[PDB]
Amino acid sequence: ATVLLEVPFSARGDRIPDAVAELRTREPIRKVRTITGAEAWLVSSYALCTQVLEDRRFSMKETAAAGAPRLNALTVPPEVVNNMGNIADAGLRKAVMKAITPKAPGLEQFLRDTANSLLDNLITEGAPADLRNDFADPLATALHCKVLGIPQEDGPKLFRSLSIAFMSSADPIPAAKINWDRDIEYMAGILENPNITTGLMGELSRLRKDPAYSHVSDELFATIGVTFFGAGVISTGSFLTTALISLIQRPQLRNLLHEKPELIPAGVEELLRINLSFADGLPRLATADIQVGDVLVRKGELVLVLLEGANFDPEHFPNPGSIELDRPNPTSHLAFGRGQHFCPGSALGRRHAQIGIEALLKKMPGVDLAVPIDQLVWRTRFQRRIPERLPVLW
Ligand code: HEM
Ligand SMILES: O=C1N[C@@H](Cc2ccc(O)cc2)C(=O)N[C@H]1Cc1ccc(O)cc1
Ligand SMILES: [C-]#N
Repeated sequence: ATVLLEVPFSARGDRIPDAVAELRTREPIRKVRTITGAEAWLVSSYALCTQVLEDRRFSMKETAAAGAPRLNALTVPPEVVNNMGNIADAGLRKAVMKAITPKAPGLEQFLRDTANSLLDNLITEGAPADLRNDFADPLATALHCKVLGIPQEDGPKLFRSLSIAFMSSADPIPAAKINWDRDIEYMAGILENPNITTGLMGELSRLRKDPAYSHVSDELFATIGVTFFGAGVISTGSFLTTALISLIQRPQLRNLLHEKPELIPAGVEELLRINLSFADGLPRLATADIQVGDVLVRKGELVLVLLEGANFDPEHFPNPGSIELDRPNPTSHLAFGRGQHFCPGSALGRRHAQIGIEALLKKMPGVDLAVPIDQLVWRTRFQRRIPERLPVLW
């Protein structure tokens, strides 16, 4: 006898398990056990993943309810699971979105300058270099300090909360609350700091004193800073890191993009499609009985939307494992989700990766792994799949 299939399948972000395609073909919605011991429905086909994400009766907010089956333990206050809903209800969605656009004046130039400086420092120190800790993550951290309007020198300490904040744990994490409370206190101080007049926090600081927003709590304003820093930095840094691995292992694509950088956006879009950076399915709690494929999901049950299930589905993306730059449906992947909770940072995340890759290909055209790929150490029990170090030479 065997136990119920357990999720997640593998923390490795450099290859998709063969089990995904078998599940998708045989049982594209099927019962699994999460790290907490709860049962859940794992959805792995494009059609069913999109169905769940487009039906608000599969609720993100309700995953935080006491007594619900859990994918993992909360690392934020339960109300923050509904963060974007709270932002929208406060009338702040448009202002937040405008602050985090990659098109802000001078932003793209700042990111290129930062990428080029990071790379120059690695070249000066000499191979091997660690492209995660000394390139992708610092680039993400610098980008988000600039977007938020906060001092660059405050970035590293905020970043160091993230190895705990984005854990995927069976049990509550005491360090997560320590860091959360401290980071909230930091953002609350930023809102009171007269030097902070630009970026997202500069705009929230002004809206906070605007009578049209007098209802909104200081709690929400500080929470926006902590959450957009954390989600943005973890996702952009982790995506760029694993995209760099995908690129390094494809020297002909690396060369094609180096020779024709105008194809970088189409390349990044395919790297997004094939990306394994999300370590768990996206969770939703059913608020009604809802038929999904062959399964009547029952009110109160947990559903997990496996992004690589959808994104490697051959019925939607023929030859799904291949990077094809001329697909008819190129942004139709689920790397940024779909529906009510579609990523508000999608444009910033695309541009971060495009600029990072453009800079790396110009400065390090001969970039290659400096260790055999199996030697990468994949972080476990975390909400992203990332190598602890990414050693390269050039
Ligand atoms: C390559 C980079 C990124 C990727 C792959 C990514 C991926 C995702 C995905 C898949 C979701 C949907 C979550 C769900 O439906 O449960 C999401 C939502 C979200 N993302 Fe990102 N994201 C990226 C960058 C960013 C950035 C740069 C920011 C902010 C600065 C950000 C902030 C958020 C927030 C706040 C949500 C919740 C939206 C809501 O609940 O309506 N993300 N992201
Ligand atoms: O739970 C949330 N928490 C924050 C994201 C977040 C999670 C942890 C943390 O320490 C900071 C931010 C949110 O904005 N909405 C929700 C949903 C979410 C989760 C992860 C993620 O990457 C994006 C969204
Ligand atoms: C987005 N995290």
